[PDB]
Amino acid sequence: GSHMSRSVYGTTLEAITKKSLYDLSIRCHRCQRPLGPEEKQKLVDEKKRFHEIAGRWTGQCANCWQRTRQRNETQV
Ligand SMILES: [Zn+2]
Repeated sequence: GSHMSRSVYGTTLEAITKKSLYDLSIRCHRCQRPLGPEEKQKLVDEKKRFHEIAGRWTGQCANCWQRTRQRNETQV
């Protein structure tokens, strides 16, 4: 609803958003597509924050991000 750009942790989502990471449809802010399981996990895994705008959550999907790591071999 009337919310603003806020970045919080997964454990904070569990309480505020009141649904677990796995269920909660968070989009990649670069793709506008939802995050898969590991992609949601990567943010909590690598200790990133999820970004809310107007009560809509967004993050970054590993689809782009995993491959954004240069020290990942040319296979995937
Ligand atoms: Zn993406």
